[PDB]
Amino acid sequence: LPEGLDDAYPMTSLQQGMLLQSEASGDPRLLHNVVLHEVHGRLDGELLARAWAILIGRHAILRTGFDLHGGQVPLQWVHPATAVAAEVPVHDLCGLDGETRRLRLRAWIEEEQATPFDWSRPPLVRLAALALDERRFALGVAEHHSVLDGWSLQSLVDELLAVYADLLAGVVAREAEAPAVGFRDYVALEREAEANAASALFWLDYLAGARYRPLPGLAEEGPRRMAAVRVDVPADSLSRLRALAERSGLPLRSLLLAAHGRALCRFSDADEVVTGFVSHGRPEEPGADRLLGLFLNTLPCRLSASVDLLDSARRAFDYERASLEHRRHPLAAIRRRNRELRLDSLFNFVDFHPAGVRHGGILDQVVVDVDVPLAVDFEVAGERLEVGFQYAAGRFPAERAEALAGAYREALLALLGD
Ligand code: NA
Ligand code: NA
Ligand code: NA
Ligand code: NA
Ligand code: NA
Ligand code: NA
Repeated sequence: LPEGLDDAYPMTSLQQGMLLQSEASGDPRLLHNVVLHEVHGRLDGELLARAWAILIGRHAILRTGFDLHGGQVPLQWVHPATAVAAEVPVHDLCGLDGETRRLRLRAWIEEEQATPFDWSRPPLVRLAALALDERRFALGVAEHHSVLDGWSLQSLVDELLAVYADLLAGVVAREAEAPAVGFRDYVALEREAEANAASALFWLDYLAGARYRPLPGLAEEGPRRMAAVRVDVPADSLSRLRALAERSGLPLRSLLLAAHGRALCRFSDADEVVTGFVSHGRPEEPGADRLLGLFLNTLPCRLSASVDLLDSARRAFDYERASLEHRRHPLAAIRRRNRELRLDSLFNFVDFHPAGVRHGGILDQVVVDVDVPLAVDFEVAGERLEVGFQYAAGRFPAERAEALAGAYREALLALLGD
């Protein structure tokens, strides 16, 4: 361990598994997120790199290198800000026609997706700025999933643009109140949970008797190719479902998780499916919502078929309540004691809720190469419920994916009752 570090502490089980999965693959594209954001505003490359330096100084994960094999346990090395370079390459797309610009944006994505990371050289997030016209640039943001979850990514982008807008307006960059906890505290919470016997036993008992029938239509083997599908969500679903939620005393997440289960049981013609429920284990401490890092753990979730979809919602709520205190027991540890466990699908509920510089939307992005066959996102975006999924097109025929999307639409309709 070199001198000078701010800190060092173990990698999490998800950090380790993802990096081991990347190392086993040889492909830089695996678990490699890449997104282009539209930014309204003058592009000043030096001010943008200054803004990034400010963020780098505020967040340990952006000064962190991973050391998988060097010591006896995989370690996170937190380097001092003085040792971490803040680079934002500027590219010039000004003056191009529309289709050329779109193609050049796509090319930046694909090139970055094919560019590997040096796990010992922070930051493990890369930025670029692509000038589009005098009032508009694209901000490229790219990281391995081992570094940031989606909530952290959103917080990162929002804080970069706030700091940048401060510098562009000539004021001092403002900072939020220091959180109580840091990422190191989450690490400790997970290691305790991994060692917690009642939590290990809870997950063993919960899966006793479960069966793992493959997703029907999903080939055992195939190449790695990713595709995405939007579900045709009924007209006013969010408003109608929030009202069902308040009246019935069931949260919205529970209603949607029951819908997920109904879709999957119908599509698979199965009495029960075992899906992965993506939960976050951020410490329950002030400011934990402002931390940057990877806080996700995927939990086994058993969803049984029922004609009474509201009773399925109640059971999904009871599942979340019973599993809550056990939610930081890592999936890999559950798998170590249950080798039969296999999750072909994931459920992800996403709920991340001015003049001058403003974020204008997403111009382009990758469908991230992952190994999980089917990942379903339920997203509260604005006043809209957005549902979609990504799947292994190399293993899952597109005709089945469109059938599955119909099942999700049918499930949402069954919730509303039209
Ligand atoms: Na997320
Ligand atoms: Na994002
Ligand atoms: Na559909
Ligand atoms: Na179906
Ligand atoms: Na893509
Ligand atoms: Na809606």
